[PDB]
Amino acid sequence: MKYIQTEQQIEVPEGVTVSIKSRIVKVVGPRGTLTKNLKHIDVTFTKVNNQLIKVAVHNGGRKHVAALRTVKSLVDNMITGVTKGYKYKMRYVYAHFPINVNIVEKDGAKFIEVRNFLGDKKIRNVPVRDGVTIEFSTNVKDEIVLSGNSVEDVSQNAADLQQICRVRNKDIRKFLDGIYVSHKGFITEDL
Amino acid sequence: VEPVVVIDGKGHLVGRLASVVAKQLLNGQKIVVVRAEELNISGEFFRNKLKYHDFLRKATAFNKTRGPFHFRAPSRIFYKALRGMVSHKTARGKAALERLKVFEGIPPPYDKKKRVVVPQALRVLRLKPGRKYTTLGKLSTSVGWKYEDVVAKLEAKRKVSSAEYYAKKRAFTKKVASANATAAESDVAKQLAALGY
Amino acid sequence: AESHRLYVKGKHLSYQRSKRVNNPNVSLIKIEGVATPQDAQFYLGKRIAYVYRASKEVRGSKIRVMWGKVTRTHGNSGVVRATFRNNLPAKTFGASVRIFLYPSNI
Amino acid sequence: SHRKYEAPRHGHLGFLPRKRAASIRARVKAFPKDDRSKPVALTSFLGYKAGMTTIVRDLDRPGSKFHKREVVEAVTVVDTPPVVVVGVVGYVETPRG
Amino acid sequence: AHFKEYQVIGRRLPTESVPEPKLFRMRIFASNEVIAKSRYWYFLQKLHKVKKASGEIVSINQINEAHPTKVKNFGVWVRYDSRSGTHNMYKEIRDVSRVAAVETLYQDMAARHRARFRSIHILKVAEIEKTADVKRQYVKQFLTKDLKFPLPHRVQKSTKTFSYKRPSTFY
Amino acid sequence: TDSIVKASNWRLVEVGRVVLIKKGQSAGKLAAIVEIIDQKKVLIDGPKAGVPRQAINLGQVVLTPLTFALPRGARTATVSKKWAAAAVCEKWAASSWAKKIAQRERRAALTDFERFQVMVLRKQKRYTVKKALAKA
RNA sequence: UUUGCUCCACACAAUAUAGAUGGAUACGAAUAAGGCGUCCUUGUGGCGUCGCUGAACCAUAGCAGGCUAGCAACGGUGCACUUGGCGGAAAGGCCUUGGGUGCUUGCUGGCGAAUUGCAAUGUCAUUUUGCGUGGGGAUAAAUCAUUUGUAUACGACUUAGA
RNA sequence: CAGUCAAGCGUUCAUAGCGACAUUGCUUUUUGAUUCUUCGAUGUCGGCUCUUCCUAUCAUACCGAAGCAGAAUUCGGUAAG
RNA sequence: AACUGGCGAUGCGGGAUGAACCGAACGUAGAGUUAAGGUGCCGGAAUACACGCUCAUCAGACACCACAAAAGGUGUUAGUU
Repeated sequence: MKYIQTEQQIEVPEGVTVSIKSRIVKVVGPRGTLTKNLKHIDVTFTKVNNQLIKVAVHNGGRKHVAALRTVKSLVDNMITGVTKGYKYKMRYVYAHFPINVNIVEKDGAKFIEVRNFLGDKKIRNVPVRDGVTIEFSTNVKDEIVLSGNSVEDVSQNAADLQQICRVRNKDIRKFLDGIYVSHKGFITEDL
Repeated sequence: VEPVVVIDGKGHLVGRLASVVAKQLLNGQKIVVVRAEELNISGEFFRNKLKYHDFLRKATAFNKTRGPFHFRAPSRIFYKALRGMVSHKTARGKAALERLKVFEGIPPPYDKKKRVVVPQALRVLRLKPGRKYTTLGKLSTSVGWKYEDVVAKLEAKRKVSSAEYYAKKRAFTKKVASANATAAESDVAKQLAALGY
Repeated sequence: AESHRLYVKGKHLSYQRSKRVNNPNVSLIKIEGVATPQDAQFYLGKRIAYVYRASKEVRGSKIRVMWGKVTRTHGNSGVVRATFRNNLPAKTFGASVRIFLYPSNI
Repeated sequence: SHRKYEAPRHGHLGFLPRKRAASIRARVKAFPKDDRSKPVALTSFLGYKAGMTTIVRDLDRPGSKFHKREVVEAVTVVDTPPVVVVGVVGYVETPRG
Repeated sequence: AHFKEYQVIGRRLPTESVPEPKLFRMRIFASNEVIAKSRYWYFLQKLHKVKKASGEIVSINQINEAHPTKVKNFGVWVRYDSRSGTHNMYKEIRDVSRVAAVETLYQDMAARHRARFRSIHILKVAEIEKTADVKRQYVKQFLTKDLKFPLPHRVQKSTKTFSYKRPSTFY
Repeated sequence: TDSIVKASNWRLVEVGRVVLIKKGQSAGKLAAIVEIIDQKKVLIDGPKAGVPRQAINLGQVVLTPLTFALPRGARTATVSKKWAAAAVCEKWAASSWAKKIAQRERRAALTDFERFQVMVLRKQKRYTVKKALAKA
């Protein structure tokens, strides 16, 4: 109905700086720097006192005022990744064949290797996005940790593992085999 | 008005530009259209790819070599739209289509000349903000055009040379201003300002 | 110095026509620089010449002229109607005509 | 009405027109994709088909029932005297090829 | 075209049994006097037992807006016929005059319900100048205290077909 | 280090915003946005510049950088008093946009003799400017 | 085989100009953003200003532009030459290095123009050549006929033959 | 040939798979109804041969869903390569 | 088979095309104005002005007319307690 002015406030912690050109957001902080293009959103920005930034849409429809809060949340995600980071913990579910996971380097690219998923001779290879760190967490059997700044790449790597571990030609209600994300949290939580 | 008008095809909606250019060519204006790979079409890229596949499906059944010739280059796509907007089977239409020339990128005759725009065809002015659009080069390479990368390389080289030329022209203009500021604000300049120049 | 032009440039667009029939007795002329009927009203009654060249000499010149006059305006976009002592040869759709400044009223 | 019984088409429509070639010598339409890292090398040679003959060789595929057993195979002999390099041509890439 | 508002007063034709009938009045938004009288007779035929032949029109007057250059809020009660039934709707708008208010109400009805002029009855146009009486959010939105907004992406119209510098949409 | 954002502020429409009407009876006169009817309509007043108090589409008017304090919906006399107090007319005349408009009017106003004079003076200034280029 | 074939001009001589009558006047880019100028922290910013159309900019005064005299000025500019190049997307365009020559309306003078008669486009720019003239250049192949058989209905096609 | 609603079937359970009583439809591969073209003639049934097209998909590719434990099935999607 | 108007027997402008629809009926010409229909280009004529709605991985696009339905959808827009 063309809401005349819809604006949201993105809060900026005391340690991070947001440099925003036309629509190129760059958040810098203790952990690193994250860059996002927003040229497809058609939104406007106005910094208040270096601790808040107002993101506004003038004369927008329903589908525009939705995207406004969407980009506010995306900037939330970038700031949160640059401050605390994202940690995705995924467990291995297997009935008979134990999943064998490794980290290999063909031409130095840190692929994740999955073997014996339901005991097949195929090895499932999945690359790791830049800035995503893989850790085989101890003190718990069959757990893998995906850590990073960009929640998009961390969650997409977790999704890549989960998708490459699909069961075919079987009833997936019984064959519960696969690597499933069991935890979505922060690297520096409770610090 | 001019011997040849050269149009920067970048940012131009293909249909609006084709209509403008067809009217001009019939009116008797020579037109060269450059940067055809940067022409726009309103609507999603998948949509215009489906439209081009619908075009591709049409061909003379008993001999595909007699059928519609589905040209793939962005310049040829623009030319097909314009030939549809011109009465091309008459001698007048043939003369207009002879007056037209269209290229990908900017060839050597025209990278050294002035290029204009048609604001009633420009996407930034015509399309509503938030509307999806496609680029003719992207659609063309999706449907079989083989020179997206050669054109991009030559375009980068040409833009580099043109930016160097622009830097030199800025320097010359600035030095002219610095040297002739001393001769500025003179009595002749004051008389011209009073007269309106 | 290098400019001797004492006329305004124009294009012969087409004959007066409907969708499917034309009238060669009236020609449509676009006057360069003119884009409104209000501005084209200046050129009403002004003489026009279609100047062309032939390969054969007639009366000491290889250049022939067909004279005419701006009779009224045509449409909302500065095109005018013109009438020539001989209808324009229809191969000149988009050819240059000279709209002179006489008979002058300024 | 439909074809009563389905059969495949007779011939391959991608080898058309089944016309005479423009010359005896069949030019290479496409050469292997270039890579700058490998050393400079030709990618073709010109020979004359002389005839066919037969060879006997031990066949080595680990899993066939003729593994490590001799096989009789037809071969084609191409007589290839060394070709003389007389000239070179350079092709600039253009938006027309 | 431009709607005007007419006060149309008409009565039944006086008979000897009943001289001076009740002489009813309406307010009619119409293009001209002829359509104003026609709509008056339409609505009178809808309410009471009288038609143009059986009655007469004693007065028609243009009602000009009291202050045609002030901004006020208008509540318009309308009744309209869809393709399936008859519905009463209430809409709130902002204009300087009642006639332009009804004009843009007709435009709005045509645009949002495909309701033509024939299938619309303007039940009432009431002017409200006090807020918290306005109920529509698309009017409360411009009823904001110290309201100010920009106009991004200015598109400038060019009389010449060709431009020699790339356009700017700054405003 | 501080965070930077491009301010991106562009000519709000608001009460007191001075506009330059571009088409119509006025077509080149200054008015003040007295009230906002809608996203596309505002009530403007031009008592000094000759614009009657009227409702208008923003498409007809062009927002100018000038603004003066003015109560919302103020009458023509009050708009007039505040316009005089803020001295917006001379501020507009001082701008290069209004200077451009006046310059274009003057150029359209010249005669043939004045065009010849402009030619003569421009030839003189060009000679002296290119001489300064050679000597500098 | 009378002067051949190949790179410019002329007393001269085509279908004719899909149509000059001062200039087709060169930055990427974005448009919910930029252009220009400046400043300071080896830093992707600050500051000022502009736009709101090319109605601009450049060129433009002289017999379709004649013949001539001066003034501070070494400029601007058309041409036979010479020096760096740069440009391959369809490069066929841009300055300069220097010598020669002509105009200069940058500021001031002297002579001429009629009669085309009151207007008549009132004639000013181009994929070709020739008994012709001169600044210079080398004297080739195809085809038929014969042959061939890696081809072939016939033509064509791989071949050979002083 | 395909939908809509679901009284019921499916040990419970309308809609995994079905689905009554009703009802809305889709090119004409049926057959009618009609008689517009052709009676100074458009050669007729089927088969053989061969090309192409449609998709309302039998198989094959990849998926969703089951009253899918596995195998085998069944219901659907993109799909006529 | 109905009071009728047309085609046949009739051109013309519009409906792209069409016996019948819309406009309008016809001597040979010239000016002006129109009807029906239109004005992005084809194509003569506003890429007019104004308010909305709509984004379709089969959009829609103007009567006769060259087709779509029931049933659905926090797609989006506007409307009672």
